[PDB]
Amino acid sequence: EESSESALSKATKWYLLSEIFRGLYITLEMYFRAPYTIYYPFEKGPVSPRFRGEH
Amino acid sequence: MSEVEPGWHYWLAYGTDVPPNQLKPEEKSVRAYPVKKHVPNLTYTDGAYVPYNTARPKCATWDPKVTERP
Ligand SMILES: CCCCCCCCCCCC(=O)OC[C@H](COP(=O)(O)OCC[N+](C)(C)C)OC(=O)CCCCCCCCCCC
Repeated sequence: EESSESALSKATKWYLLSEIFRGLYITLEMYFRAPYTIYYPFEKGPVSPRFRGEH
Repeated sequence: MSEVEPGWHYWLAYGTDVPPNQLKPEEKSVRAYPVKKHVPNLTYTDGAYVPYNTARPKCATWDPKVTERP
């Protein structure tokens, strides 16, 4: 008896998948962003002057 | 990837803003020995590097020598 959202308000979010559909939309945002992928071996990742490699 | 010459190989890795063909002579490498063509990694081919021991055996055997009874 001490819930702010009425019974109908909670049922609509529950039955209509309010958070899942929001979760889907945010994923779809990343579909229109530039991927981080680089193309090895045609490109290399950054290196630092302190890099420890071949003796 | 190993075909990339070592001088440029550092430039392709975003470690330097000065390409190796734009170096000032005070910074380059000056060698007393010839610098032949670049050679990549040679695995899976008969030119593969073979390790070996650079040191002679620590014990030297005796050379057979005979002098007869006086
Ligand atoms: C008249 C209205 C008609 C509505 C018809 C549609 C109803 C659908 C189901 C609603 C109930 C529900 O999803 O329920 C959630 C159920 C059971 O939850 P529970 O055990 O009660 O726990 C909740 C307890 N609460 C009440 C305290 C919160 O589990 C789930 O998370 C199911 C996840 C389903 C994911 C499917 C993804 C598909 C995506 C499709 C588009 C890309």
